[PDB]
Amino acid sequence: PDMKLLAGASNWVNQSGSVAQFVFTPSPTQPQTYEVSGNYINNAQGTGCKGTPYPLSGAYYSGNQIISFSVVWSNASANCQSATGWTGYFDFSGSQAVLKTDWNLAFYSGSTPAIQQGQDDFMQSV
Amino acid sequence: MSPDMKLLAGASNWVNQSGSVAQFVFTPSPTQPQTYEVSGNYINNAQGTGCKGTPYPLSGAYYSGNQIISFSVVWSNASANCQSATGWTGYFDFSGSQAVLKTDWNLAFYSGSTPAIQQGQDDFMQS
Ligand SMILES: O=C(O)CCCC[C@@H]1SC[C@@H]2NC(=O)N[C@@H]21
Ligand SMILES: O=C(O)CCCC[C@@H]1SC[C@@H]2NC(=O)N[C@@H]21
Repeated sequence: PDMKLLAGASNWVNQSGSVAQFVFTPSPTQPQTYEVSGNYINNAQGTGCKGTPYPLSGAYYSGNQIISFSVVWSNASANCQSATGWTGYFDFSGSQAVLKTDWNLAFYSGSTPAIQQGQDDFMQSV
Repeated sequence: MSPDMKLLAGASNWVNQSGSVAQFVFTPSPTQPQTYEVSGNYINNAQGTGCKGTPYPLSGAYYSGNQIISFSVVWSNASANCQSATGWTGYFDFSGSQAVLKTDWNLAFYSGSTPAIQQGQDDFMQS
């Protein structure tokens, strides 16, 4: 039901300590739909490309507060030659807003490609 | 022209095992090296799903160093609205005889008041 989300640059911390900041811009073509921009700071132990902002991009559907966004792990600080996409939904029914996602992370190990699966639960950082 | 270059050269059509079609457009990222913003349209043909047979915008990001991509569709247009969204992530495999885009996907949706996220996999080949 959520215009504070749509109007701001809100912040979301996951169970690994990473932080997602989202910005929404109305789609020129799709109703109730928004272009997602912002940045992602990865703090997940055992991963690369930690501690610096990476741009994120995706799409958000305001009808039932569902989102899908992606980061390519390439910036001025570090390049992990990989990308992640998250897809899930927001739940504002509790005293703390939560984002529940599943993610895939495509990467290479030498010449071998792979896609790792996982789940990120974020809570809003008011 | 190498297969990773044909991809960027203009618009390409990629077709998955369900008969769905992804049309990718690339333009250079404003801030990230070796990265492209992904735009285009997705026409769905998957059995047992909604929103079939019309174009939906797609958006995402592409890493050109090893041809890895992640893109999403919100299933809202002038024809149908499925109140859902899908994100695909994967890689372009140019090693075999024909190119395959290999992906995992997640589809977020509601069944009444219960939210869920469905997993699957799509392999896309050139048209
Ligand atoms: O190691 C890499 O290839 C780049 C960084 C990966 C970070 C992953 S993305 C999914 C999961 N959620 C996080 O916040 N961090 C990890
Ligand atoms: O039924 C819906 O909620 C909207 C259409 C979903 C189509 C899914 S997205 C993943 C998979 N790949 C396809 O090409 N079609 C299905």
